[PDB]
Amino acid sequence: AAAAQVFDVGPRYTNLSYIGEGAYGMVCSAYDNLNKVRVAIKKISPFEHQTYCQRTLREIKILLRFRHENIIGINDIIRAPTIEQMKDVYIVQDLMETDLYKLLKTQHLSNDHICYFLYQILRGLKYIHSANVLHRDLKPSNLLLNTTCDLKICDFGLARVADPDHDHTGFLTEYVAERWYRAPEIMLNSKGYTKSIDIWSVGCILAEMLSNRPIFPGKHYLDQLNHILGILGSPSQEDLNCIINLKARNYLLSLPHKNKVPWNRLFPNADSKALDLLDKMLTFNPHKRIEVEQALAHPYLEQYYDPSDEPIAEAPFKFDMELDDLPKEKLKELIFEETARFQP
Ligand SMILES: Nc1ncnc2c1ncn2[C@@H]1O[C@H](COP(=O)(O)OP(=O)(O)NP(=O)(O)O)[C@@H](O)[C@H]1O
Repeated sequence: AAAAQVFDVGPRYTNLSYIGEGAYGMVCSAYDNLNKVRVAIKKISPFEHQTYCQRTLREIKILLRFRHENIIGINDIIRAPTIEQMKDVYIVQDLMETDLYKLLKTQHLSNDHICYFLYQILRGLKYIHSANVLHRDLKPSNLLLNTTCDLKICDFGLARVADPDHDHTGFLTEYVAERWYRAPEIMLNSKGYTKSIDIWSVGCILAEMLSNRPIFPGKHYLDQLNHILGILGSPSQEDLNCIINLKARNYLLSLPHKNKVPWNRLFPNADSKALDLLDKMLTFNPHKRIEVEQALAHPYLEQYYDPSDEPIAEAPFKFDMELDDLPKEKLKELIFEETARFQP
């Protein structure tokens, strides 16, 4: 077994090079001795933990169903031929040279790159939302790029089927997705079961592409709201009237008045069309927040916008995957069945 621990991707995939740690394993580039191209392989070792099996199954089911230029595909899956022998799963993907997080740490983006990246993020997100799926973890590290600036959305581990009828919850309800890209309603009254939570995350990414730093870098759950409201200012009476939960409403009413900080103050060299779209994506009230199809049609993106070339999903997910309380053993059996089509 080739080692890097065991990275047992058989004879086909050779010349392994450690390109990071992952969720439930490590990631390597490798030479595909068949297709004579380098590839990424993610070793996943999740069968110990019911949570790890849930995220692994959800991610495999979604990425096998999706087919889109701006969403990472699965080219291959390597696992043992029997459930008993299966400890690790290896997911083979196109090799991408970098990610937007690594890029923002090191590179000034031109207005043309910001425009093109945002276009490709929304084009992929249109397809995801069209499939009745919410990503729920959009952040720079989950946007891969290659040397010609092609962008692919990855990491569907926290993705869910949209369920707006069941989105409402209490104040300060605990959440999983990265704090800095969390929509204000998450801290207030939302489980994050609506498409508007992804649009908030995209708006945070846009702001981060304009400055190379996170726009709302909260140090904890409730500091996150301090940050958002320091820029958007105090929510309007109308926007408060949409929050019926007394704990969330009275919290907001307890805060001192703050006027909006205008985007042109924060980003004085930004394209004014970019700031108009940013404003529409970072709307406090999720009911007023721009939707993915309206974002694509915004004047900022007019050099790229072509809805005939922005495909939607053939086969939407109609109901959620009832993985909530399956024994890890049933989830290992579902992962086994979902990966069967790659077996010789
Ligand atoms: N197809 C790919 N090509 C190249 N690098 C990749 C690829 N997929 C993931 N990576 C790298 O592996 C890590 C990201 O893994 P990803 O598939 O986004 O899931 P994750 O569980 O979010 N991983 P991470 O948070 O980075 O530890 C980062 O080091 C990426 O830059």
